[PDB]
Amino acid sequence: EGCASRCMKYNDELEKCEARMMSDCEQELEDLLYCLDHCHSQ
Amino acid sequence: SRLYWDDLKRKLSEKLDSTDFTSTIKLLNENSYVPREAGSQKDENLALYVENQFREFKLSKVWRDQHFVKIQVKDSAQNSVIIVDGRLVYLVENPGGYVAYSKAATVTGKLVHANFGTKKDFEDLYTPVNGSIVIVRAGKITFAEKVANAESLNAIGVLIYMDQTKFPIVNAELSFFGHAHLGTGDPYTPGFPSGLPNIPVQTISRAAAEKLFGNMEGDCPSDWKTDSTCRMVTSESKNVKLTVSNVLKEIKILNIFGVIKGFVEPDHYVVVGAQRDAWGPGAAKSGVGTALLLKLAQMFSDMVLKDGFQPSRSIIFASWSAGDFGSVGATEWLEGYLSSLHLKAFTYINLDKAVLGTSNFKVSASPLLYTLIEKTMQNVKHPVTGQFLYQDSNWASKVEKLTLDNAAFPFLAYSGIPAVSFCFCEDTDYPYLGTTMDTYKELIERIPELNKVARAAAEVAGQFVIKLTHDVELNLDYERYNSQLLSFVRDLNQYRADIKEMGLSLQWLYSARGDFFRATSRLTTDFGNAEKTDRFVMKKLNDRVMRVEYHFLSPYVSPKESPFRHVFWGSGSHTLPALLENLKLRKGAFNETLFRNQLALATWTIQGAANALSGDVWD
Ligand SMILES: *[C@@H]1O[C@H](CO)[C@@H](O)[C@H](O)[C@H]1NC(C)=O
Ligand SMILES: *[C@@H]1O[C@H](CO)[C@@H](O)[C@H](O)[C@H]1NC(C)=O
Repeated sequence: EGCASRCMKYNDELEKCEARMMSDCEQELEDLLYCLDHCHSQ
Repeated sequence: SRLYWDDLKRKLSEKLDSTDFTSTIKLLNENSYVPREAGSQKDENLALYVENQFREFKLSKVWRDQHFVKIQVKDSAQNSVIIVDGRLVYLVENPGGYVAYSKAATVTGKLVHANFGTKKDFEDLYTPVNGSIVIVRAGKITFAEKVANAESLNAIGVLIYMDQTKFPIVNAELSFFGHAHLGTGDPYTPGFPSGLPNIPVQTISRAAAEKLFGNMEGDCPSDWKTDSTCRMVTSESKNVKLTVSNVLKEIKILNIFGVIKGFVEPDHYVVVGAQRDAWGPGAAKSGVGTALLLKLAQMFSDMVLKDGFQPSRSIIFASWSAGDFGSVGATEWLEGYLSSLHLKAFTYINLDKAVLGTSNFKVSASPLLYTLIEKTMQNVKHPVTGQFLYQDSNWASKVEKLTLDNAAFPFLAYSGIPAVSFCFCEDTDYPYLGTTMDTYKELIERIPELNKVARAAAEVAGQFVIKLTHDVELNLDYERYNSQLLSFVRDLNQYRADIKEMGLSLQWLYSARGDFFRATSRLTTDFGNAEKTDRFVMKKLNDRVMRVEYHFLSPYVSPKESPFRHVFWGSGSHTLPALLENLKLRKGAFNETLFRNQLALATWTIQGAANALSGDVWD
């Protein structure tokens, strides 16, 4: 699996939170970013 | 026997072990090839030498690419720096070097020190620089940026020198060269038979600077960490007169090319390049790169003809001229293939200044190349310690972006081709760059294991090439842009309240980020599922990956007005950092009209990059 699939759950949580927030998502972003930056595809 | 990565890696390493890089560097310091300013007889002699070597190596094809370009050079009248004390006037120096693209002019006024000439350096001075000449230290930023920063504050000229603390050179009288174009390529020549300075700018020796400081008052701040002789402002009784008379001259430059054709997809290429020209002897500046280029071409050609290496894609070796003037030779080549080069060349590897020391290994690149760099670091040893280069798993979050003086910059920011530059270096700058002391003698004295360090720089570049050309798949890491986009959205998200106040919403930018995310995932899945032996499936997928970098070039600006169109790595009001720099002002230097357009155009560019990652229209 690539990094985007490994980190997909965190992307979904961010989008779900952005969607709530438009009717602060800083943690949901920090989590995704962490997962992306620590993922090594190879 | 079909060769696999392990076999190729071990073959390269074998060939490198017997390679003599220092003999070639030394040959390029012989009298027939120094000095070698662009368009000179000696530059040309070296070009034709490189050409004939490429032929000797039996490359698939070898060719010349010529351009006529206008450079600036010294006039027959000497440039000068003079102290005016009226009742007396005396010469400080007739400098041996110059700064190309200086305005030709004579100015007189106060002299004011501005440290390195950064924007913050100027902000912290107690003396307004308007209507004054400014003196700055070389370093930290380019000459072009120093001049632009001074001009922005209405300075009337700029002097540039090398202080002993940052540039510990025994000879205080040493001259030096650079250029002050805030761009690349030839800024002059119209489209029938621009980042230029409107003030004079001139390099002076340390000795000259010290004579100036003897006419100046005020200690320099200790946090500048410069010499004790440095002073801040001319005395009231004294002014400085700078006279620059540089002239334009048309020259013919030759870029020399050689290719090893790919066995499967010869129409796609990795391009490996090095600057050939230099003011003065240019050992570190041009010699080392050119030596690397020669040895890499020879070794790869031998691997193909003798050892069974069958690269799927082509490998192009490029010896550029007029690099010293702002990557002019390389830029002119790029410009000939506006809009289409990214469909052919999929990566650029710069070899310039790859060996400046031993302590550190540094790399700057498009994020598309980060996985390739990481895997390469895992497989190359440091040339002094013996440790593998990969000793920081968080390296990629620390990389600095390519700068305007690096020949890899226009490939990425203008042409949309993923590019990489790397070096073994120190924390300190190499002191002799741009001087007559940039010789093989000085280089070998500072780095007595120059041959082993050059071997390591060759191994890095060689491994990049093999990885990029061996398999049916392209080793380009498009998913690395998910982190880059997310990081931007994080920076933008600090101004959420400003954005609400203006009646705007980030929904469509968020949504475009998510679209790119899912679109990279889908492309990765498709690679995973593809029949790797089907040359037709793989060519289609790889063609897609080759367009990823290009789709981050803004389609909304002219490359004649803003050549550096890449929204991450480029320059001007269409970049993502520029959007943040404007929005930062709202706490009327802030322009709301500009910001609205910037948000719209960024969002359209990111969304269009996501859509472009889909295969067919019905997907
Ligand atoms: C710099 O600008 C100030 C303020 O406008 C002006 O009074 C002064 O004469 C200028 N200095 C010089 C040296 O031109
Ligand atoms: C603000 O930006 C708009 C659009 O680029 C431009 O037309 C206008 O001149 C700018 N205003 C100022 C004061 O710079």
